[PDB]
Amino acid sequence: GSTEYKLVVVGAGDVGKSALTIQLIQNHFVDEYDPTIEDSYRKQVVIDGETCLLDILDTAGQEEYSAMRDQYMRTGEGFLCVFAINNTKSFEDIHHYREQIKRVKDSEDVPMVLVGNKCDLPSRTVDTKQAQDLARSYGIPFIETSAKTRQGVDDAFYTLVREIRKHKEK
Ligand SMILES: C=C1CN2CCC[C@@]2(COc2nc(N3CCN(C(=O)/C=C/c4cc(CN(C)C)c(C)cn4)C[C@@H]3C)c3cc(Cl)c(-c4nc(N)cc(C)c4C(F)(F)F)c(F)c3n2)C1
Ligand SMILES: Nc1nc2c(ncn2[C@@H]2O[C@H](COP(=O)(O)OP(=O)(O)O)[C@@H](O)[C@H]2O)c(=O)[nH]1
Ligand SMILES: [Mg+2]
Repeated sequence: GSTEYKLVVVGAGDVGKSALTIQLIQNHFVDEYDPTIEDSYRKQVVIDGETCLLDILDTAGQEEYSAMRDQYMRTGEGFLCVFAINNTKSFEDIHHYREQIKRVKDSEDVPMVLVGNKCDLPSRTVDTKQAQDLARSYGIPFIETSAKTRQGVDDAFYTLVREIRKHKEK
């Protein structure tokens, strides 16, 4: 059978969670996606020879800390922590997402990838070194992406799958 990987895309509003997801799923860049639509999308993919079923949760809606919401988010096996490279606030929010994920997974060792999205844009306010340094602080990979050009998109999600595989071998 296919191994299913439950991947969760998190990050501040407008960083490109939906656009990254749709690029992975539909191979198309979406200029506009309703920011209140949270949905899960599936795609069968081959990663390192293995046929995988990716289940991608594109998070949306008001932040909510309830048992129900935590229970749901806790089903994620790996998390893309997305900021936009032209939005310093979205970068400064990353530790909040990291902290919430560690909380609901009750683990310091959750499969995670730091994603700096919108690298196609000229107006970057978060330089690569600071983002690499934050990923190093967390012990996780850092991948620069563009949902618009597809730069890094496969790498971001596939790296997350490889992280989950490695974690499950403990
Ligand atoms: C430091 C902080 C704490 N918050 C207070 C200040 C802000 C902050 C948010 O903080 C914050 N915002 C979350 N929003 C709201 C904002 N977004 C959006 O795309 C909304 C975009 C948007 C865009 C537009 C259009 N524009 C152009 C304007 C409009 C009109 C409206 N909306 C992302 C996500 C759904 C959020 C979502 C989730 Cl699921 C979780 C979460 N909850 C759990 N229970 C457990 C876990 C393990 C998580 C985690 F996995 F995700 F981690 C959080 F933790 C979250 N925290 C960041
Ligand atoms: N130029 C560029 N724009 C992007 C990229 N990713 C997302 N966007 C745009 O940023 C806006 C918000 O993207 P969206 O996926 O809705 O962000 P979300 O709130 O995190 O789901 C939309 O206009 C997208 O077209 C990217 O890699 N490059
Ligand atoms: Mg969205």
